[PDB]
Amino acid sequence: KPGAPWWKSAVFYQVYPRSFKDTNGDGIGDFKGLTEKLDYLKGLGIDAIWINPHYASPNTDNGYDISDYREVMKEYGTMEDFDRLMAELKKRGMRLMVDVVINHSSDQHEWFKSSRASKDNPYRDYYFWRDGKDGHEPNNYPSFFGGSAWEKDPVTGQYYLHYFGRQQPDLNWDTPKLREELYAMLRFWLDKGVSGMRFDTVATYSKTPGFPDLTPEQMKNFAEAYTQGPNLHRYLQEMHEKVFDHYDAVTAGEIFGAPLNQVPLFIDSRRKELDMAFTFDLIRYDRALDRWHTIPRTLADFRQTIDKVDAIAGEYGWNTFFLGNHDNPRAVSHFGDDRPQWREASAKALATVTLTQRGTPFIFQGDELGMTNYPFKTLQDFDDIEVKGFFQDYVETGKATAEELLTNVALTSRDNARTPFQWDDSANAGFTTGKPWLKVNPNYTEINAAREIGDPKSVYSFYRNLISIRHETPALSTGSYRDIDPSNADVYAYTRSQDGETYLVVVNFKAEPRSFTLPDGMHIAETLIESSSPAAPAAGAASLELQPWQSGIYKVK
Ligand SMILES: OC[C@H]1NC[C@H](O)[C@@H](O)[C@@H]1O
Ligand SMILES: [Ca+2]
Repeated sequence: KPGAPWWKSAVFYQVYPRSFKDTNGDGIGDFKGLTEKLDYLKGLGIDAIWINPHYASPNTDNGYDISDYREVMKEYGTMEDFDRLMAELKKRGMRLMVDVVINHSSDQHEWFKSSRASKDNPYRDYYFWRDGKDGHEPNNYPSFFGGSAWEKDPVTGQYYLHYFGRQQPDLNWDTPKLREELYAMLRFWLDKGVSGMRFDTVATYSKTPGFPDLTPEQMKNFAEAYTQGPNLHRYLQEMHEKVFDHYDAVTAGEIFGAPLNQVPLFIDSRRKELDMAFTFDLIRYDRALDRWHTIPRTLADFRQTIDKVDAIAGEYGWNTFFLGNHDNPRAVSHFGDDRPQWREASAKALATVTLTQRGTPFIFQGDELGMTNYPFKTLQDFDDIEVKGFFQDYVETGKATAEELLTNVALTSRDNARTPFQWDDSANAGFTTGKPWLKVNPNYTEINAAREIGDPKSVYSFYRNLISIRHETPALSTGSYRDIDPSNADVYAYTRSQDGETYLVVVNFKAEPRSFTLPDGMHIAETLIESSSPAAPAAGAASLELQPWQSGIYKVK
C-alpha cells in the first residue's frame, strides 16, 4: 500500500452496442442484447465494459451526434433497459464506462436549434458562429468528415463550426453557461452509478481565439492543430474540480491528434485532469496523414512507439493499451496476419502483447475471437460517414479514383471493426434474426463464439487464460516495463517487474522460426503460458527457440 486503483489492474472490454447483439430483429444491437451477454463477458474475465455512445441521436455518426444527453438512444432501448444493464453489471461485480461526447452535439440538439435562430438567442454562444471572409468560409479549417469545417446557415448568414460532420456542430467551451450545462449532464449519469467516462476527442475542446488560418504545414496535419487550443487544460481542470472530484469514477480521454509530448498534461495525477489516456500513436503508426492510406512499418517501429508512449506516462500518469477499437481495422488484420493459416496464431500473439502491456488493456469486441477485416467489394458496402468524406475530398476533386479509394479504405476503414459480432453459425452469426445494419463477415462459419468457447485451443480460450494470468500477476498490471531491444524487427521481448518479481514476454512477429537470447544474467525460471509452442523452455534456459508467431510469458531469475 498504497494500493493501485481498481482501474489500473482491470481488463476492459469495449462494446459497440449497434453491432454486439440485436434482440428485436431490426438488425441493430441493443441494450437487452448486451445485458443478455453479460455472463459471456464475465466468463471471459472482463472487469469493466466501455460502451460507445448510447444517447438519443440521429445517428449520422452512429451515436457520436447527440441530440439529447439525458435520453437513451431509441435503437438501444429505454432508460429502463439502461438501468437494467447497470443493475446486471453490478450483480456481477462489473463496472460500466460510458462515452462522453461533448466536443460537439447533433445539429438536432435543442441547444443548436435555438442557437441558430438569431445572433441574440440565449444559446447563440453554445456554438461557434462566425462571419465568412473574402467571400467564403471564416478560415481554411477542414473537417475530418469532408469539406470545410464551416457550414453557412442562411437563417443568420453566419457559418458554424464543425470539426466533424456538418450535423455535429462544435460546442463552445469558452461559454461558462455551456460548460455548466455539460457538468450538470455529467452529474446526471454519474448519479446513476456510472463507473467511468471516456471523453471523445478530449483534446479539441479549446478553439483558437480569432480562428486564424492554418499554415500550409498545419494543414497537412490539421488534427494536431485542433488540439492546441489555449484554454484546454483550464477547461479539463475545471471539469475535474466541478464534477469528478465529487465522484469515484475513472476518466479516460481520447487524446486524438495531440503530440505525444503533451500527453502528460492530461494524465499526470497531480494535475487533476484525466486518469488515463487513449493515445493513437500506436494504432495509427502505419497510417498516412490523409488517414486512408497505409505506410509499411516494421516491429521496430511498433515497439519503439510503444516505448515512447509508455515513457510518457512517467510516475504519475497512466495509459490504456489497445490494438483495436471501433474506428480502426481489426487487430489481427492490422498488426497480425489474418491469412487462414496464421490468423489464430497471430491473434494469440497479439493477445499476449495486449494483456502484458503496462497500462489498462481494452479488448475490442470480437478480437477475443480473432475476428478480421471485412471483404468490402464496392464503396456502397461502407456505411461510415468518414468514407463518404474521403470520397468528397479525394474522388470528387479528382485526386484519386473511386477504385483507389476502395482499395485503400478497405484496409483502414472504421467499418472493418463494426461488422456484427459473430456469436455462432446460425443466420447472420446469431447477431440478429433480421437483416443486419452492416453485413456480417462470411468467415463467421469458422470464427464465432459458440465454436471457440468449448475449444481449449481457440483464440477465445487463450484470451481467457491470459486474462486470468494477468489478474493473478501484479507485475503484469502495474509492474514496470522495459523493452529488451528496440531495434529488433523480428521478436518483441520485454520484461515486467514489481517487488522483486520479473516476467519476460517474448513474441515472434515473423511467420518463420526465430531465436531469442535472454539478457546477460537472465534465465528462465518458469513458463506461465505460450501460444504456438511445441514445448516450454527448461528451467534455467538462457535462450529460446521460437516457432512462427509464437508468444509466451515467463517468470525469470
Ligand atoms: O465524434 C467524432 C469521432 N470522435 C472519436 C470517435 O472514436 C469516433 O467514432 C467519432 O466519429
Ligand atoms: Ca435491436
